[PDB]
Amino acid sequence: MLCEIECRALSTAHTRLIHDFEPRDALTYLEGKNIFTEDHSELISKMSTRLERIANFLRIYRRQASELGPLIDFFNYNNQSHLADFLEDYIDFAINEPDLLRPVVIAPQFSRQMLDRKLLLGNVPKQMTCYIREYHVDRVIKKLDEMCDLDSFFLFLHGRAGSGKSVIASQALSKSDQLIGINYDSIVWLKDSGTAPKSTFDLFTDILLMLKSEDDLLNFPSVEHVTSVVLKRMICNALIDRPNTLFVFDDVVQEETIRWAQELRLRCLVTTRDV
Amino acid sequence: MLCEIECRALSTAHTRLIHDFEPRDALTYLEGKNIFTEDHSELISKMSTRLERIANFLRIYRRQASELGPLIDFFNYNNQSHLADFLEDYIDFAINEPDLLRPVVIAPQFSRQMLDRKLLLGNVPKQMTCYIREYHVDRVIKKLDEMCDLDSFFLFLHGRAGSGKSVIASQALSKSDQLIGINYDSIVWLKDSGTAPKSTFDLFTDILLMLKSEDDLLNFPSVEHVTSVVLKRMICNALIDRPNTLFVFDDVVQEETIRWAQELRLRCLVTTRDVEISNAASQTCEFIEVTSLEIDECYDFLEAYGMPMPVGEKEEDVLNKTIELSSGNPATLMMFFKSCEPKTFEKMAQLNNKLESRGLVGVECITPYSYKSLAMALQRCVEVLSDEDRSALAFAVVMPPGVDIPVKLWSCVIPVEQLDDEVADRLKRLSKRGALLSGKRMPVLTFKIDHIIHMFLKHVVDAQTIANGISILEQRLLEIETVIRPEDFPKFMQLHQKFYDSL
Amino acid sequence: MLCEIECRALSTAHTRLIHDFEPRDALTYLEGKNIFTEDHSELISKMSTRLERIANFLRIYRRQASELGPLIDFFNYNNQSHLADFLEDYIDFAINEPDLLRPVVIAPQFSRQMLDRKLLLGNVPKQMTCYIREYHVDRVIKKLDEMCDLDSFFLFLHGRAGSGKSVIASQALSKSDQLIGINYDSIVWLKDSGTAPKSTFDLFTDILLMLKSEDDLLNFPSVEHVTSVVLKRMICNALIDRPNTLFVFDDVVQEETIRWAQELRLRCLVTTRDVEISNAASQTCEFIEVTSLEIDECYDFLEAYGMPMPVGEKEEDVLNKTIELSSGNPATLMMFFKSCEPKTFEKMAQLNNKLESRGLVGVECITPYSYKSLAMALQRCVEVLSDEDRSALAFAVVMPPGVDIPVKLWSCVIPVLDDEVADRLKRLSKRGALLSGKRMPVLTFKIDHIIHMFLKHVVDAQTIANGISILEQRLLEIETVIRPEDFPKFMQLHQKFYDSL
Ligand SMILES: Nc1ncnc2c1ncn2[C@@H]1O[C@H](COP(=O)(O)OP(=O)(O)OP(=O)(O)O)[C@@H](O)[C@H]1O
Ligand SMILES: Nc1ncnc2c1ncn2[C@@H]1O[C@H](COP(=O)(O)OP(=O)(O)OP(=O)(O)O)[C@@H](O)[C@H]1O
Ligand SMILES: Nc1ncnc2c1ncn2[C@@H]1O[C@H](COP(=O)(O)OP(=O)(O)OP(=O)(O)O)[C@@H](O)[C@H]1O
Ligand SMILES: [Mg+2]
Ligand SMILES: [Mg+2]
Ligand SMILES: [Mg+2]
Repeated sequence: MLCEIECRALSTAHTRLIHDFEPRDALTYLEGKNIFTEDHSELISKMSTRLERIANFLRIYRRQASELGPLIDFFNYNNQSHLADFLEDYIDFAINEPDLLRPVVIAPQFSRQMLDRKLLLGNVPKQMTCYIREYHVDRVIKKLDEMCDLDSFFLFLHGRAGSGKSVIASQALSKSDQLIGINYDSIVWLKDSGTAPKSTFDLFTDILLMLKSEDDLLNFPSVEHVTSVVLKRMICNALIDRPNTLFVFDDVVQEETIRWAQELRLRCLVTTRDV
Repeated sequence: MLCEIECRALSTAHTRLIHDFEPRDALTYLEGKNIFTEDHSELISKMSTRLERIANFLRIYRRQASELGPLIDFFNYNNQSHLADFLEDYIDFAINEPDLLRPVVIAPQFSRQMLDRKLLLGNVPKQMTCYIREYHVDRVIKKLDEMCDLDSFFLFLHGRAGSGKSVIASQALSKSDQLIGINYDSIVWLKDSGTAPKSTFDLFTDILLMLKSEDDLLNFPSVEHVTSVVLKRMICNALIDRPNTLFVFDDVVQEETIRWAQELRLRCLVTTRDVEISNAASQTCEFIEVTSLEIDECYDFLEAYGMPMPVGEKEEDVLNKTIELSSGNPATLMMFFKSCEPKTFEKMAQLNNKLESRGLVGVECITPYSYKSLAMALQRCVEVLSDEDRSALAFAVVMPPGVDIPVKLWSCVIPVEQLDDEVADRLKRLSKRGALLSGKRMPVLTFKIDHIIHMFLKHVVDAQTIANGISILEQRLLEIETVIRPEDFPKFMQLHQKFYDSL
Repeated sequence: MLCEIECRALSTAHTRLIHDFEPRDALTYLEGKNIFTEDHSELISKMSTRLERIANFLRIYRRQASELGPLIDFFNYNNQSHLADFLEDYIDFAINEPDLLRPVVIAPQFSRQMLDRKLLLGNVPKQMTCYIREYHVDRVIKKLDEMCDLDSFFLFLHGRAGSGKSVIASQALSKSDQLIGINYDSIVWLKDSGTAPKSTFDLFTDILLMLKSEDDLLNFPSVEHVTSVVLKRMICNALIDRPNTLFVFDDVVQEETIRWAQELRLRCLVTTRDVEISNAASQTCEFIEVTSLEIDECYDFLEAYGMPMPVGEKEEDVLNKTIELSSGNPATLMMFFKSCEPKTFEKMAQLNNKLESRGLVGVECITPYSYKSLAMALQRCVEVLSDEDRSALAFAVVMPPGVDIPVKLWSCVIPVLDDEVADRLKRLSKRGALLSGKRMPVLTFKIDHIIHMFLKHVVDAQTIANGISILEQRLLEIETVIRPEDFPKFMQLHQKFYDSL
């Protein structure tokens, strides 16, 4: 197999590999340098359009070669050297230097991305604006940054009632552009307020659905009736597709919540009154 | 069908079969060498993602082939020989040269981030960090390593209640990188705590689902209604796709569990309080007892959680009072800390009092324990007790705790010819079953009740039955230090007048 | 059509027919030698990949040719002679010699195959290891080997309760590698224990599912509601895919089971306590009785489980007391060990007492047995008993155990020429082996101790004393030696073993 660098190259130089190229031209040269099979060449060789032969050549290729050699050593011979030169240039601006791009910005306006889009979908409330508690929103954000490294952790933003804890979580996830995108990929903000004994399970029913794709909210089953061991397994399942995901649990009253959060190895911001 | 070796290989070499491979490529070569069917290839050939075609190819394959030949003889032809070479290497470090498989072909792919994936999915709890019981977590891991070879086996991590067994399994499967990946492929950790007769079946309903693929949890049927013979057959079925899989059964109370585990030929770690559930298994049973925390370990545990270490002599004593009271007990010790508020040696001694005049309820607190106080736990240990044994225990209140005392001196308070060995038989069952007592063969057959196991009974038995047992003692009490009490001096239990007047 | 030899060749030489070959090359040569059709060549000739043209050439070919000639006579002409030579070599190492491979081993480690895999899926229990009854597990296996030839047959591994029958079936199918793989292809081991009339049908519901593929356990219908004629037809249907399949029916109580087993033409191992269920079958019935553990085997069994062997004379005696008491019995013996706590010859003798003054309940313990004590088992063996026979048994309390005693001496306590007594006492040993028949010197039976302290703490405390009096009445009116008819007037020899009531 290749990797992200070698596959990012076949993708970046894609506007070009469409204007002038042909997989039939390379099939003979690759059945040869030992990177194909007589079904492989059959599959890519009998394709009505070229974008088909190209998409199959780039799919099949990324699996077969130990490296990106026998494709630079081909655009050369095929009078398509303006191609093998671009790709060799790209492999060099990474092979000879240990520095690139980090998680940052090169397609700007995270203003609808990190803001709008991710906040809204994670059910984060519309941050307060006319006064901001400097000290606190800052210290929250700081201690969250320190932890994006951690595998699972609790942050307790605890206080008096109406003391203002929940508003600060709104602001701490709404000021920076780092917490969402840079430090954590997604946000899930759920209000608890559970008092009944069925509440600590019902909560995690609506997490599981905060997770599930826009598709298959239709298929949402009578999950209403299914054991705790299963909702839990069913969640940490659907939780693979969610790299670094933050959980705000606005208003926890029951420590059973907290026990579930720790069985589910979650990353949690927690507003509560009882510490 | 394949087996655990041939299926453990398809699983070990899985990080790889995902990066470069395709079941469509192999379908033609296998409809051919006679190992598939025209529905088989249909089922794996029309699948949107490849991880689907791969998981179906590896599921369908493990059932169909008499061996793992026609898949090495394919990665070769498909220019994916870096694959068929790895698998042929693995099949060779098993038949000819044994042992060498784990050091050589299994370890060079360990990854401290893959464990966590496997731990989480096997529902393993978040191992403890601020103090680790060296000795035990080590010895657990050791005896598990010795057995990955074995086909099915029971490991009994048995102890007192709140004695800390379950935490150690969290750590023993969380320290090394060997137990998961090297010695066993996957983990399934399920909490039992079953009391009903439907519980031993319900357990194995949630195993079966601990096994089943992320796919077809949707299709999960009303399996809720289906015989025991079928859930059992249905499991050992879906158990093929699981080469070397470990089972932690946190908190077994019923020996029916243990009988199912042995019909299902499972590999089991077992935390329990009652040790005799092992008599259900006619098999490789090996044991590790979680003892009361030694006096030195208690210090370590205290320091670890910011607890101030002594200086003055009547301060190391304030702390020997806590260690004596919570007769070396993880769970109640923890409840103590959470409740030691100011941290002072002073407020630490305040509590030492609260413990004598309120039993365990003086320090009951919100703790990582499912239980507010050790009394909520022991409740159960006492319900399960033989009706006759429930009686024996109930009277052992009126003893001296932390004192080694003769059988006859016990024959006096305990209910029931001329030989009262029957007392001893009950007292053994009594230490075997929640470790409520304490047996000690020579110099002379004597038992002993600790303090945690005492202030339990103090604030729990009928206020009357305490005083009735005391009188029932002062009767037999007459009729004709590192030293046990002699038979010339039983007439006077008065040595412990101190620890008797406080009733 | 070809056959297994000629098709095994096209398969063995397959790694090769993929590296260099082409069905287009042979189509013309075969449309010719009369072995194809102009659709055949169309079907194999228009195929994108070659593994397609090859798999269709080898599928289509195996059906069409009377033999494997016109394919050796082709790799020759096609410069692929290194192929037609390999296949002609293979056809010769079978045509010129009458010997090959048998059902055996050439892909080794049946240790997960025959063992693990087939045993587990047939729901066979985890064989015992720390002691093996040599004689028996061996004789079981032997008589099973003799029969893999047979089309359907019953093997009755019958004995006392807790006498150890089921464990031996675990071992007899777990020692060898022959019984599973060599003699029989698969195993189905099902526990019966059926008492209701719906039980003999419910059993066969779970056979049918022991048979059904891993696929379509999902499709399992409400088979719960469907006639007996259909479950039966539905089974012997799904039973085609199962060449030489063995059935262990652990614990049959009802002879209706046995009638179904014989309508379904099954091959059955059968553990049971009541032996007469075999009269239900008009057939090859062969039997193996699990006797009480001989005195020497008891020693072996004790040592095997860390039990201390005698020295002093009144210590081998302490141990002959246990062996006498648990009148040689696997299950109650095991309960003893689990309960022998300190291991001392002393605490061993403590228990020897507890047994006389509390019956089997003195040593009841958690054991690999489904039962706390042998009394929980025997319960059933007694319920099943003919209403009249339940009576006969109930009185045999008032006998001397471990004593060979005459029929007339029994005619005294038993309800009703009194041969009728003997008839009941036979039914009684046949049906749970509660008694013990012994033809000459004179027709005498005998009750063991385990089969006694059962009745001791179980029959009406009154009926014991009433039978004793009912005896002292008839007792008058006119060692390796049986009691003579000149001396029946005095059952007083056993005053010792009588005063203890
Ligand atoms: N800029 C602000 N910062 C903090 N609190 C504010 C601000 N503006 C208004 N508030 C008051 O706080 C209310 C919401 O309080 P908030 O939810 O922050 O407290 P809380 O800690 O969540 O209380 P709870 O104990 O109910 O969780 C607002 O609607 C208003 O009454
Ligand atoms: N190594 C440890 N570090 C910190 N706390 C511990 C440790 N061992 C035990 N405890 C205390 O005991 C509680 C859980 O005890 P644990 O579950 O380990 O005992 P247990 O033997 O499983 O009891 P049970 O058999 O009832 O499950 C924890 O909340 C903690 O308070
Ligand atoms: N190695 C052994 N061989 C024979 N019996 C044993 C052995 N070890 C233990 N036993 C005793 O036999 C018990 C199981 O008895 P078993 O099931 O063999 O008798 P059985 O003939 O099946 O009785 P049933 O009449 O109930 O069918 C064991 O759990 C134990 O009590
Ligand atoms: Mg709020
Ligand atoms: Mg626990
Ligand atoms: Mg049985």
